[PDB]
Amino acid sequence: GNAKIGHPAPNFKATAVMPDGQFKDISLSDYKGKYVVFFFYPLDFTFVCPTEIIAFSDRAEEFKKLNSQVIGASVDSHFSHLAWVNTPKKQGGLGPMNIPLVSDPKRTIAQDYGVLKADEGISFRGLFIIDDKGILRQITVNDLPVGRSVDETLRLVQAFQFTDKH
Amino acid sequence: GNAKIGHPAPNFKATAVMPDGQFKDISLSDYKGKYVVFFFYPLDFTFVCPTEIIAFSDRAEEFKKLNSQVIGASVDSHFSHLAWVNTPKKQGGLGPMNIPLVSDPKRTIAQDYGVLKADEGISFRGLFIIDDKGILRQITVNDLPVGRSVDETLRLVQAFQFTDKHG
Ligand SMILES: *C[C@@H](NC(=O)C(=C)NC(=O)c1csc(-c2cccnc2)n1)C(=O)OC
Repeated sequence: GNAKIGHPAPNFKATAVMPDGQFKDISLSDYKGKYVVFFFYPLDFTFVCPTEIIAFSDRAEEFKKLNSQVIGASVDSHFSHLAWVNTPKKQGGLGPMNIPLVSDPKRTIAQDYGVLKADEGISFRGLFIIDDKGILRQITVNDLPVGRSVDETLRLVQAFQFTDKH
Repeated sequence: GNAKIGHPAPNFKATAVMPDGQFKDISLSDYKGKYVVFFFYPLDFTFVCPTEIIAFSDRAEEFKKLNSQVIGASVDSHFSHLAWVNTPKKQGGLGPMNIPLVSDPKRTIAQDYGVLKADEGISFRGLFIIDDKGILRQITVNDLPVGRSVDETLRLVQAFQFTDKHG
């Protein structure tokens, strides 16, 4: 893709399901002034590590204290995202989210981030840390079966912010 | 570069400084049959998170229990690697190593792994997890100032091994 450490992170404009439960078209450039953790997950309604999304959401406060924004994304439609959020966790849904979920139905954001699994038209489990100036600082890509750690992501964000203070 | 999840990891043949302190030419394909953690660090004698190298070395036993091999690499010469190893830790050295350190002086391995900082001729802090069949499972790339966690790396290796055995 076009994701390079130390270069501007690839911009995107996309329909997201926002924390209030409404659709909104958002761009990554809207979040300039804040650290962004931008992560991909393969499919809505997946039985494979859906709880990572819930964990990022549940621990949003810890990212807020770091003046950082968390954004999830998959190739599913904004309507799929909404359905999943409107499904209670007791029934296997996400429930209400503290983070926006981006829809990448053209697969072009995944392609720009270099995380498209082309033979399936879904994203790998990519995660990217972008600084407050929009510069890409960290690339994480897991094969489909293994999820991400919120603790590791918080460590990375802190460490980048600490080293920025120098 | 050519590192793609679900595809054979780019092979390399390179001079390493081995744990016994001797040079040896090794290939990544030598390690088929084991999980490999292959990581890059920018420069020998760096003041920026050199301790991660020592941590991977000190905790080699935990990687052994996972039947996994850890290999470090930088663009510096094998001679530089050994000098750093032979520098006492209290003087800013690595001390004795339980892992091989690969030399990538042509910058071709860094380039193959997509972690060459072209404007500088050093590698970013890349880390790669390759399975026992040689297939790349995980890509990690940090900008220069931020190091890697051994605990996170162990989590990933074991998790990939567990999910290999059972969906
Ligand atoms: C969805 C969830 N899946 C797994 O964690 C999985 C298959 N994990 C493991 O096999 C595993 C081995 S050791 C380990 C661990 C995690 C956290 C703390 N200590 C050990 N997990 C996932 O990956 O979401 C994070």
